[PDB]
Amino acid sequence: NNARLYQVLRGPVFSEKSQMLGDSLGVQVFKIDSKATKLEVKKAVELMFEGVEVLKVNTLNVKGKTKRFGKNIGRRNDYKKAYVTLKA
Amino acid sequence: MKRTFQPSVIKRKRTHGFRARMATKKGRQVLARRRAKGRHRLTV
Amino acid sequence: SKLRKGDTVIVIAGKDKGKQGTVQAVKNDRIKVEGINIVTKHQKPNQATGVEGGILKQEAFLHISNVAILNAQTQKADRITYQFGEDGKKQRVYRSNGEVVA
Amino acid sequence: KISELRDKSLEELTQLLDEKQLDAFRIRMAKATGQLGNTHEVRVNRRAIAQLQTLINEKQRG
Amino acid sequence: SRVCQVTGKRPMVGNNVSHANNKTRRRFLPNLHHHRFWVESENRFVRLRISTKGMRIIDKLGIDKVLVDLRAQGQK
RNA sequence: GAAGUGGCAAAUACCAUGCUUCCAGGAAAAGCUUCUAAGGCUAUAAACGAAUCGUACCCUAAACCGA
RNA sequence: GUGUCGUAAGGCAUGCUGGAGGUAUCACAAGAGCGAAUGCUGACGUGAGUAACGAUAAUGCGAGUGAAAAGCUCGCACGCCGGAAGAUCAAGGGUUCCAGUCCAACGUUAAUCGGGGCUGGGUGAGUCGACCCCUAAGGCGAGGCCGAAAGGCGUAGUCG
RNA sequence: CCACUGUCGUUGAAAAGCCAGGGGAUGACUUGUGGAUAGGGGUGAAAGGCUAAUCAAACUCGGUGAUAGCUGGUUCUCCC
RNA sequence: GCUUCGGGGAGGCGGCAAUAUCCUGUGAUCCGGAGAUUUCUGAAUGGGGAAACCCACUUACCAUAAGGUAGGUAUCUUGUACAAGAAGCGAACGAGGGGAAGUGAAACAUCUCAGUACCCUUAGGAAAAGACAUCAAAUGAGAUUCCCCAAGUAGCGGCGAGCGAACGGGGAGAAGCCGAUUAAUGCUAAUGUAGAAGAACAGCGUGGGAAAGCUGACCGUAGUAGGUGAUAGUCCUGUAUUCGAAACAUUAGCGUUAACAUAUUAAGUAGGGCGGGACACGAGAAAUCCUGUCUGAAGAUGGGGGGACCAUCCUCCAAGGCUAAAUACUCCUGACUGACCGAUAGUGAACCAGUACCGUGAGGGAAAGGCGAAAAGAACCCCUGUGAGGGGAG
Repeated sequence: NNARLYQVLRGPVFSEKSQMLGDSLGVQVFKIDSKATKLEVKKAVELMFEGVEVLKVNTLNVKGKTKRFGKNIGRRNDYKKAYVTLKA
Repeated sequence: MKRTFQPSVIKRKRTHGFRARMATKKGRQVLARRRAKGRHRLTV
Repeated sequence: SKLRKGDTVIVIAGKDKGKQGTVQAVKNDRIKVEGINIVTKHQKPNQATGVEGGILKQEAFLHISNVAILNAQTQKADRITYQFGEDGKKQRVYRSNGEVVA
Repeated sequence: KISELRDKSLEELTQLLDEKQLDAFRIRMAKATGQLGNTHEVRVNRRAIAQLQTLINEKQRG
Repeated sequence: SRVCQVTGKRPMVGNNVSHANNKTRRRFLPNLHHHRFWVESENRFVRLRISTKGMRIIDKLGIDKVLVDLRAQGQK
């Protein structure tokens, strides 16, 4: 439907990899739902940034790090991020 | 020299895992006994 | 709960016994009344925030039982009671005299 | 707030919920890119979406 | 299991008693046999795992009387 | 802003699931090709697609089994 | 701590410390008295600043940074491995990977360094692997057989 | 892959190793992965060997606070 | 965390644990009733599986691309390929199917331990048993269960170690029936789950601080509660006392509905042989009960029992089914209590404990409380490496 595509993109990634990729290949890096396929991401980007056409989507699951605090051992959420290529 | 443990994940989950416990009457008694003690780790 | 924010009270126990002030904040069993029970705080300066620091004199919480409502007429410490008004309004009432105001 | 949502038709509650979901994405992007000063819109937007979906269940059941 | 369908006979437990009065756990098994009982009311042989006491009950009550009580009891 | 082709040697890798031998006589099932039983297929192309999970790093080791 | 009293177990008084409780008398009840049990737990001694600092492949010097450099970075030189002590994996592990920053603890020394702390980043597949289709050994196994009960076995199958 | 001899090591670098030699090395070989056999049972080219650093009867829990004509210990004071 | 119905009336967005944006008399936070939402695993139930994963099929709708939304699809049992149930988990107590050994006997085998531990099946608030084919032997009594006696008696017993009644008396509770069943629904009544009001003290001295001291008051159907800067009936929360329910459980009474049940006097039965078991009773002179095996009546002119057995007498009618209470227990909910502990104690666990840690696993299993009344938790300066640590200041 069109009420599940609003929850596919969790937020853009701001890093040296994401900033270097944009300037050279114009590929947006996003943090996506833990259940979003490559098709859902493709259908979420083009609906929600009108005027762009996605060539490909490269997804990956990256695991959260164990960051201990105080007396406890705790881990960060795992998350999924996608590289999406837009038509030049 | 070769020591006693020599881990293997498929072998561990297949002789001590959750589904291995639940497939016998006495394995379910093991799980019930871990739960009555309140253990945070039921099965390996 | 019998003492709210803003009402004038008199402290009846502690180092400020006999002084007056208006209630600034009420916690579960502690009360903070402006003017009295002031403490000297050595505030460590920080640049991330706008607060400067220094040796600051601020009013501290004291136990809610050490203060009493100040009677507006007799100018003396009285207790507080409630009156079930037939019109359908519940108001705090001075224990001694018995008038609606505070 | 709930007062001016209880007398809305089912057609316009579903239609209104859609903007609130789309608005949720805009807050999420703006918050991550540092363009969300007042960080309390996200909470009320989430509650509003919860309120809309509560009403939708009611008007679809009764 | 090793039980009689018509009589409820199943193994009994007991003691092996020797001359020095030593006791060891034993079991007493029913005299269970497989017999094909002719049933005139159905023109068919029904084969039952029955005890020899059960055979005497069919001899006295008839297979039809026993067969309905077996069906009423359950397993048929 | 340069070159980038000749000789020789040469694997346990490839030809080779080959070949020759011997007895101790050498997985299975499916994919695949064909036949029909009850009752769509083959070529030609054009467009579009191929999901999900892993992927860092050690691994004759300071990261595994040995406190 | 001190003084004093009693045959003793022990009592009383009081200086200092302490900061919120204690208990006469007489009865009553005991988790009622510790030096030993190679007793139990914790703390701390002696040995003793002694043995040792984990392959005898090996280090020297110049700069840098730094509170501080034999050990870190860079440089020149020297030495060691090179069917490995070099590379790719599987298993196993799970962030140890990279950068910045810090040096308390950890590192058998020092440490500015680190697989240590902290904060960020990093793993992109129709073709590699898994998943998927198929089956081996071996499991489970509608019905079925057997067995006091629990259960044991087993066909079609279904997993592996 | 083994383990015949010696030195070393014996609060070890190591709860069985190192070093110098030594044996088999196309076979009754070695090895990876998965599976099977379970305690008076298993498995054993047989040493009572091995069965998770445990083996003339594993380990854990329970009967159980087994029993112990044995050993150790048994705590304030005074009077007869 | 959403909605609604109630309560409440000024603060609030759970804790470590603060900060920021804010919310709140248009009644927030908070408390109680109901509802909605409720990812995945797990009986797990669409198939599979190394739990939190992989792979599906099918119906309807939508979209046109590689999908979405809402369902359905396990197995077994009972009814006409269709409906209703069950499954699994979780304290103890009950009933039932199996059933040790250590130990004691100063050895050990009968015996004891003990029908215990354990394993297994299964129920209910209890279960079981229960109305005489029972005792008794008195002048007879009158179901079952539980307690005190009888009584450590009578007995049993390598007559050893030990085991160990009954009759009857005193109590608790009482009930006898042929449906004393189960599940819904609606009225009536009473609870329960939030709550509200709730008296009465001043002065002086000491003191950091008064509740303690001195003097004098007041309330009391409220005086030995917990706090508050030291010990408070009159400062706070409370206490005695009087009371609220929109909503939803719960208990009881009446009525209705639908599921099941509704024997008609009892033959493979009583009795007997053989082998065992239970009876306090170990074959003993062994009655009585149970039954693996083999048999097998009489059937009211009859049959069972009265501890071998016979006669007489007394008593009672098996082979159909039920039945409340007094009794057993605690995962729990409330109120209250303690010559119970107070951090090596008391739970293993006062603390982020069944944790860390150990183990392949079953499993084993710790340590660890206290500033101060209030953080007022030490601004600033000095030595040091912008470190640790300290000295001043406060």
